[PDB]
Amino acid sequence: VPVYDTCTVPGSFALTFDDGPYGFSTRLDSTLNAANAKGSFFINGQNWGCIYDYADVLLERFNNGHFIASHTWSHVHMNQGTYEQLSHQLELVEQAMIRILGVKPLYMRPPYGEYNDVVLQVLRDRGYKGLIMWNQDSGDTFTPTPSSAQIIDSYRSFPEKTISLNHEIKDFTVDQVIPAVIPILQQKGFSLQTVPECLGLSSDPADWYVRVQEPGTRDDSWTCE
Ligand SMILES: [Zn+2]
Repeated sequence: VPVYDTCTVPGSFALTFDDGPYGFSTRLDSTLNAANAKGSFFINGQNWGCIYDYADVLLERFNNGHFIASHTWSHVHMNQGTYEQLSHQLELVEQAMIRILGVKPLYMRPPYGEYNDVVLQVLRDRGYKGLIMWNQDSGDTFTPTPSSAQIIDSYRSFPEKTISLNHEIKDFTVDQVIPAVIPILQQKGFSLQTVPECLGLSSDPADWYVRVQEPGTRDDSWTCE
């Protein structure tokens, strides 16, 4: 399983978001969609909300050509887990995407950027095609936290082919940073692409997932409890 941290397509730029969806996601996606920009989303199952409660956002996101990938179920320190626990951690997210969207993800990003040989082996055994890291950090979860103005200014110097880490769970990222930096990056000639496209893999969204079955309808199984 390859590890990726930088784009390869010239002029490309990957805005990525961890820990979502969240109560600001419809706003974020509206902002991206209005600019024809595509985001990359590494979602949790049960961390800042139960993924099943975000089904409507996930569906809009999925059908609008944004990249959705796994961030584990419980946002675990993956280096402290056994093969079996990590497989369960991935499986539970797969199951939620199968029920809501009809598909399994083919990519993932480890929480805290922590991974080891056992993680890569589980990814390989479970059919994943890549582990996606990053090469620039917005800082939006640093503590103390940079101001929006400071984060926006850092984005003015991120070079082409950046894979940028952001977090959907920070209100100022959705409401201040991303509305300001989309024009900065697009106006200077960068193409705001998903991670798979920016890596020269496919730009067709269907290639980022495994079709499993038709999406389900909400029933009593759509729960993190
Ligand atoms: Zn995270």
